[PDB]
Amino acid sequence: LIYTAGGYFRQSLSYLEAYNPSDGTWLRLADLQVPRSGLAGCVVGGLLYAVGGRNNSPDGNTDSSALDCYNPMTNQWSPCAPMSVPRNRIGVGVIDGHIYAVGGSHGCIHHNSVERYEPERDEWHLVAPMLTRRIGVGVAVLNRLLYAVGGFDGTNRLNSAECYYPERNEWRMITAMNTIRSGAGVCVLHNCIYAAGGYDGQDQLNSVERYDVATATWTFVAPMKHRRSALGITVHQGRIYVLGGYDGHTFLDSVECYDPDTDTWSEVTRMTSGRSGVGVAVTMEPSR
Repeated sequence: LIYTAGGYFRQSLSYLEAYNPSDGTWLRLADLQVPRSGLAGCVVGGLLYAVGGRNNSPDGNTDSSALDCYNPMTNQWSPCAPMSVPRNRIGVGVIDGHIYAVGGSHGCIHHNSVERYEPERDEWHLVAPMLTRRIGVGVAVLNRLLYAVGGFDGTNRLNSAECYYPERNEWRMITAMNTIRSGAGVCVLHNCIYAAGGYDGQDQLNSVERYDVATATWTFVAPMKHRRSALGITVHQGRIYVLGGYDGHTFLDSVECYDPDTDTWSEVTRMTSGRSGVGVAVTMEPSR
């Protein structure tokens, strides 16, 4: 199932909902312990992690360093050790069962710091910082290398991308994207990095481009039907899914699906309510 956690819809949300592309249903599961937007989601050992974000509440507005773990067999949330700093609009990737938290903002601070979480010791450790300060950064893992793509450094929005080598603990600039994108959806489908949508400081985008390591080249593909920034993205059964986002007017509930064989996008469902800044990931059904 495609799990969506958190998000924003005039205030941060606590929703955890799970979509079934066969069933078309949305399953309502345990609420997050704290409402959060600008977070990221991932899966390690079948467990669904919610990372970073921010609590935008009618009574406060605090960035989040929290890491929380959801178990679909118990349908329950459990807190993990937090990151060194709060990271709103974070990017995350998974290498060797370790969670890399990348960039994000804390108030006025735009991080280049990166840290790594070990699920089997509940510990975080800081790694080498990025060459760039990046919030709204897309993160993807390809051949066990970490890619930070696009974002916002506090002054300019970025089309640049860089690659982290875990065992040499350093970052290396790579070829830049064709388009400046902050808050894009960045995933890995088959053997290519995908960057879809985002915001370039003027317009929300529907364009989609994919990076081939063998050519070190970004190439456009079919654009989505709806321009959207701060969208959720994931890969389910060899197809790309993008969820919600903001198009300058509305927080979208549209969910689009990209088939690479056809190079076509299609709307497959609506979320129960429009939202942006969700964390999205795929893991097994719940139980009981």
